Amino acid sequence: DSCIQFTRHASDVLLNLNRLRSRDILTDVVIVVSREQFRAHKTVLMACSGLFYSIFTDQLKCNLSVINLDPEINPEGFCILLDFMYTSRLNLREGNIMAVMATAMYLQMEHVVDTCRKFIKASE
Amino acid sequence: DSCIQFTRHASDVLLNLNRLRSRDILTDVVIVVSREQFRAHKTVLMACSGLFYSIFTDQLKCNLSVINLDPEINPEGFCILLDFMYTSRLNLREGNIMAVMATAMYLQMEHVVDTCRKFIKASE
Amino acid sequence: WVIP
Amino acid sequence: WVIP
Ligand SMILES: O=C1Cc2cc(Nc3nc(Cl)ncc3Br)ccc2N1
Ligand SMILES: O=C1Cc2cc(Nc3nc(Cl)ncc3Br)ccc2N1
Ligand SMILES: [Cl-]
Ligand SMILES: [Cl-]
Repeated sequence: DSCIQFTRHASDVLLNLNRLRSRDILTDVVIVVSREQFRAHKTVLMACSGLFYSIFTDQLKCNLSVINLDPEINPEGFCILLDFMYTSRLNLREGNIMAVMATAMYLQMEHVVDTCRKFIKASE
Repeated sequence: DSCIQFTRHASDVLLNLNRLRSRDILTDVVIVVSREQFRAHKTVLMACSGLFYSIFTDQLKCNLSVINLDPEINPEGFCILLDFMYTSRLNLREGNIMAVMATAMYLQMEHVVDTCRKFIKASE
Repeated sequence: WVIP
Repeated sequence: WVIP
């Protein structure tokens, strides 16, 4: 086509989606990770995770307001990944890399899994 | 912080949101523009438009499944802007620039209004 | 704005 | 991935 493109549009949209998350506006699901609860937008979760994409395209699960993750999932690892989904920034540290990678594999977040594997290979 | 950032994340999220729109997945509102109807995600509309942000943060309007736009709004202009919201690409043409700018002013999409004013000033 |  |  003969379209023009606004370079910062996608980033500005995500920044606004994160502002809505911070103020709990139009969040439509709670993700339960053991004793912790995380409110989010189903669409953003689906856009970032192969697991949430499969869950919320399911004709029964699409209507659930609460999703319980596997008990092996670490709440901090999930929190770090939820922040990544809404900001593009990953708080990857020596103390959390194993939990983050395990959570990203479960959530099916291929790019996060890839950088975790690279950071781990560098420290061995 | 000591975060790393995935450059393409915001663009990939928006691409996935547009895929959901194309398959009518988790769309939660219909925007009526005269005889035409456009299905969309309230969160994406709010993230792109000052008008939709004000509408869906209203305690009564946040719960509406149908929003009727002012009858002066052109359905093609709205369609072009809805596509822009979900893709960052604006199909701006000599034949549609006036309708697009008028729709962007009504929707409160400042960057679109700015490029329309610049393209109009160049042709005078 | 750019030509994509 | 970059240093932002
Ligand atoms: O690593 C990742 C990230 C991700 C996101 C989605 N999300 C969607 N995929 C498609 Cl094709 N359409 C709409 C949506 Br929402 C699917 C798989 C994966 N795997
Ligand atoms: O030209 C534009 C585009 C736009 C988008 C929003 N959307 C939001 N703004 C804020 Cl501050 N927080 C969350 C959201 Br969603 C507000 C105003 C405007 N004006
Ligand atoms: Cl990823
Ligand atoms: Cl804009």
